[PDB]
Amino acid sequence: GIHVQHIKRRDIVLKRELGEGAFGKVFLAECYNLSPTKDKMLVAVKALKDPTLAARKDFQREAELLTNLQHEHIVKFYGVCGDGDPLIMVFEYMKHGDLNKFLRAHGPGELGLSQMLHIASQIASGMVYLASQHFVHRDLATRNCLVGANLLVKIGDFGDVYSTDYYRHTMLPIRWMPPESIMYRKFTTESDVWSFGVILWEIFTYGKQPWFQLSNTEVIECITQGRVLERPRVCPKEVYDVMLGCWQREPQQRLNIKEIYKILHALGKAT
Ligand SMILES: N#Cc1ccc(-c2cnc3ccc(NCc4ccccc4)nn23)cc1
Ligand SMILES: [Cl-]
Repeated sequence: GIHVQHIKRRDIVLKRELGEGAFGKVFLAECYNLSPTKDKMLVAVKALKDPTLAARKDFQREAELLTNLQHEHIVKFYGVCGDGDPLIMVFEYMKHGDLNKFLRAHGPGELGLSQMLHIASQIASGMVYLASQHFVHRDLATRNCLVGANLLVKIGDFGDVYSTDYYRHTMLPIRWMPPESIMYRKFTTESDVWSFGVILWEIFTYGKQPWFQLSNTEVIECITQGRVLERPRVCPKEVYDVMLGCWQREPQQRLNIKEIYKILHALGKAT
């Protein structure tokens, strides 16, 4: 089966808490004997706090998954740490934090069109990769993207901080979900494409919450009714057309992520 890379606990030097959740705890840390270059490098370390029996089993399958789910625009997974007490995963560190915060902090030094396209294109690139791996994310949103140096952007999936972005039972990011996911919890590459359209809207509104005006009930009604977010002020019409292509009511009518990437990448290269 899949051999997950193991990192010695003693090679991890914890530096600072980045965050906490009901389930996880994330640290910034230095890791020795990892880099091919440097002596030590920065990493992000997630330690599970007193996990269930299923949680343990879940952790191991996720580690095996992440071992090969590897791409320039997917947050880098390095391996698991220690020997289970507790369960620790080690990821690269992305020094500019989550994209939603980043967006809101550069909104009315501002992001120009070329920067917003570069951001969007990188995310679509990661999604092209995910689709090639039959991987359905289910919670694509800028809060789950991270930003590194030079506006490098990568997709993760993080376990609180954005509770408002989920609806009560497990939490669903309804504002990012298409009608068939809300109704049937049918998640596919096509519902991720729908989510990406909303990511585009987030980027071009500097990280505003979709349907901020509406209640969760009203959002369900809204999406089901086939209503869509309006074009953001600084969103070029072709980019909005891409958004609408993501928001086709019938999943098989949606643009595929390869088409979306091809368009956004060209536009970003041209501007
Ligand atoms: N599993 C996992 C995993 C978690 C974080 C990272 C990571 C890597 N660099 C940064 C920088 C900033 C950063 N804030 C987002 C965040 C902070 C606290 C808790 C949850 C999310 N998370 N983060 C990588 C993998
Ligand atoms: Cl330590």
